[PDB]
Amino acid sequence: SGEGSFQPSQENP
Amino acid sequence: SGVTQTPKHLITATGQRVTLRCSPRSGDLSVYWYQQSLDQGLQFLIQYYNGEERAKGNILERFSAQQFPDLHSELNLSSLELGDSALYFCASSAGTSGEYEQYFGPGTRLTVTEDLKNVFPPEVAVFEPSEAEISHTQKATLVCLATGFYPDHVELSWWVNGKEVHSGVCTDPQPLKEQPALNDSRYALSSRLRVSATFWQNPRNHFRCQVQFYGLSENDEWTQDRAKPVTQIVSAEAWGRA
Amino acid sequence: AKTTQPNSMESNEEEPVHLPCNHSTISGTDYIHWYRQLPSQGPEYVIHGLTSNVNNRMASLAIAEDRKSSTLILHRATLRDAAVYYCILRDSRAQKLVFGQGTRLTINPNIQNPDPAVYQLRDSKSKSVCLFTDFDSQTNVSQSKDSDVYITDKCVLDMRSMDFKSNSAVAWSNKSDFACANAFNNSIIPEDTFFPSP
Amino acid sequence: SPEDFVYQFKGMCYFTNGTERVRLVTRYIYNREEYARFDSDVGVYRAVTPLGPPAAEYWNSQKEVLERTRAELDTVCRHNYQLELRTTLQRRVEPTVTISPSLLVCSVTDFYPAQIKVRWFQEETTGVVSTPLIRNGDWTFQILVMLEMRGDVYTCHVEHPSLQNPIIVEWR
Amino acid sequence: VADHVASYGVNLYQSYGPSGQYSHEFDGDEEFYVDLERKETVWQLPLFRRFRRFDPQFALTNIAVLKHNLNIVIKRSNSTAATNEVPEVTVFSKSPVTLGQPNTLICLVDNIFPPVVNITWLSNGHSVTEGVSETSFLSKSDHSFFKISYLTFLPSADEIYDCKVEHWGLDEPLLKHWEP
Ligand SMILES: *[C@@H]1O[C@H](CO[C@@H]2O[C@@H](C)[C@@H](O)[C@@H](O)[C@@H]2O)[C@@H](O[C@@H]2O[C@H](CO)[C@@H](O[C@H]3O[C@H](CO)[C@@H](O[C@H]4O[C@H](CO)[C@@H](O)[C@H](O)[C@@H]4O)[C@H](O)[C@@H]3O)[C@H](O)[C@H]2NC(C)=O)[C@H](O[C@@H]2O[C@@H](C)[C@@H](O)[C@@H](O)[C@@H]2O)[C@H]1NC(C)=O
Ligand SMILES: *[C@@H]1O[C@H](CO)[C@@H](O)[C@H](O)[C@H]1NC(C)=O
Repeated sequence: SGEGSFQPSQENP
Repeated sequence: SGVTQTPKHLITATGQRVTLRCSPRSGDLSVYWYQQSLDQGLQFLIQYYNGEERAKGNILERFSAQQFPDLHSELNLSSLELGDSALYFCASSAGTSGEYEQYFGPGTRLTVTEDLKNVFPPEVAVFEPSEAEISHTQKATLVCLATGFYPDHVELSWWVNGKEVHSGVCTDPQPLKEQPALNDSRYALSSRLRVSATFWQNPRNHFRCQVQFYGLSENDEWTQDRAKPVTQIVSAEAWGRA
Repeated sequence: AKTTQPNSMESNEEEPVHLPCNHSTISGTDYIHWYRQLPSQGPEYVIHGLTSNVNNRMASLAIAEDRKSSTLILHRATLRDAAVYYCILRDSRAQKLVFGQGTRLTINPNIQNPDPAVYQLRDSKSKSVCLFTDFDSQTNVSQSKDSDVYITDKCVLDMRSMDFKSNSAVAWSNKSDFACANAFNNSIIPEDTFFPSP
Repeated sequence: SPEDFVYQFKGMCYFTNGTERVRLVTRYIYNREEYARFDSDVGVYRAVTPLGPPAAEYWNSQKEVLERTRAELDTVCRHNYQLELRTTLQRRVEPTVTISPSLLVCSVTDFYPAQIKVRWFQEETTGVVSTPLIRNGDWTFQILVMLEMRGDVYTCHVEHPSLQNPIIVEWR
Repeated sequence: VADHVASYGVNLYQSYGPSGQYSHEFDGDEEFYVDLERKETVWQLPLFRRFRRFDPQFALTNIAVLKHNLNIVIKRSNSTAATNEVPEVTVFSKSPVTLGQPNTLICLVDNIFPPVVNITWLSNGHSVTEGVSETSFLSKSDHSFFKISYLTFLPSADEIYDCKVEHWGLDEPLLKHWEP
């Protein structure tokens, strides 16, 4: 059962 | 969708190298490549994000890709095999974050052949509506026939009075094989255009079936007596009959 | 395969469709994605979700309480929604899309007044073509057992300005023995099919 | 000194009373300043420095970004707590207790979790100097308790969740 | 204020190198880190290695987003560089020191910013490398870091130990002494 992780939101380019 | 791909069609010989171009949607940072073969279906090859590789599929060493500073991508297929005949789709998403949906391009249709001497342009014919159809239904169906072409890289369109039409038009989903038992068999494709009997009965109305064939280019070699089977338009026309 | 879907699904035009999908081996970090591919087109995103009922402008997605199954709801599928629908499991952090067999959705047009008939068409310049038309969705066109006879699959055209739809299959051959009466013999064509006298 | 531009992203989970209360706070930090954040109690991205509005407004305008972050309470926080219940929350390491003269210091070393009760008792004594709970960094804690202080024996009583009964160590 | 605090996880990326760090923390302790060059998850406990699994691709994908985000904010903040902080060094033993019995020396290096530090051990002035381990840059609430270095040894009246710490916030390399 693999670990969950938070994703960084992408800055507007 | 916003994603563009070049070329739309490709006809190459075994052992050759080919380059596929793709432009993502304006603003999209992540670019993707997929292969759609008859044997393996839709298969992921590679992903690029801001010019760097993020994910890889079951991509062969012969295959290699790149994302340039203008975020556009190129797919290189080397030592081409008959099995490499597939649809190569490009895709793009705003970023690599898992919530971002993928927008797909129209795809590159690649056909790999043992010899480029197997390439033939189609022959186009228009079959005028049946007088019995006109009498029984008061409708008139024109049938178009594109035959003896290789590869199955064709775009059929109906032109009425110098205008491309879509209403009352229906074409076969894919060309069928003229020699199903044979390898590199030439194809055939049909299409229907249905109009009212009164419209067909007006002799001033002009009907043209246009078949755009995608074959050899100025970069392809040719050593045969017959005319080079280049990318061309082959048409058949008919006038209204009273 | 991570997801299992029925191979084929048939439906009528302007009618809802419930496309089912089993995915018992799903994880708490996986999303349920639905994509589709129209004939001769690039794949297209439909919807994605994690739990319960998910909606958007295109469809609804009903995910089971145990998350081991889901349903795609196309509230009013048209003839333009005839495509292969792929139910895909993707990690909420991944982008790689793993496409399985999927469900090939066939949309049947509404043939208001069927008038099945086989007509003969003559070339504008100088082979001969036989046209099987105006048959209902119940009729299926069978392929030719004859190598020198070519028969296409049914295709539906829409005469928009007259609010009229019709089915059509084309048959042609170079052989002298070929005639329109025997052209669609391997097919289960209607009894009331009109065969004109040439 | 060399020039450096530091960026930090912290996706944090806050658990209270088992699985009853769950809260997530994602932090976006430039150098040392947290310019934008997402609090599950707020439900939307919030700018916490005038450097945050272009980031916070853009992420809130994107529905797919907002919903993914909202769902991170389940796909991250609730998902991983179940993995903590079977591992970290079941980790019970019995402490090593030894009394050495320095005054008699009660050395309570190598224990997990942090929950510890050390008392000197002869009857219980008041007027003891205890050092704060020290984090060893190798998933073990240590704490030292000193007392002011013939024939009488000094006993150090140590209570920990890893032991059914307290470890009694005498000093005659 | 909570019963348990977890970071899933601490994402770090800086221009110096460039270099980065991915790690998961639970109740102030490091569960694992991802070796970005090896693309490998390194768990900090044998229990964690046997029971738990984390895909390093998610860590590498996260650092790629941080790199994009950093370059956008550098342009926004008119290229504002990091302010160097002075670190606090504390040296102590893991268990009670007894001559002959093996022990471990802990070197807590608190308030590290920027997260670039050289933590080394010196036995009687001479450098030591054998039996030296280190934690990753562990996060703080004030968005600063702390690192803990270890030294396994055999206590004797002949060996004196020092924890040498090199940082940009310091003019001269800091040295905290320890004596048995
Ligand atoms: C700590 O959490 C527990 C929850 O259970 C477990 O806790 C730990 C041990 C872990 O194992 C977790 O994984 C578990 O989740 C709390 O206990 C729960 O307390 C709530 C209090 O609300 C109680 O809920 C029900 O109460 C009412 C019915 O009895 C009902 O109230 C009204 O609701 C609506 C309004 O929203 C109204 O319209 C209705 O008419 C209705 O009257 C409410 O909705 C709930 O149905 C749970 O039954 C109770 N569960 C258990 C198993 O105890 C605990 O709360 C504290 O203890 C309980 C016993 C009460 O005394 C409560 O008042 C206390 O707060 C949490 N403790 C703390 C300190 O927060
Ligand atoms: C660590 O040591 C190397 C030795 O060459 C040096 O270049 C580097 O600047 C040192 N780092 C710090 C933070 O002092």
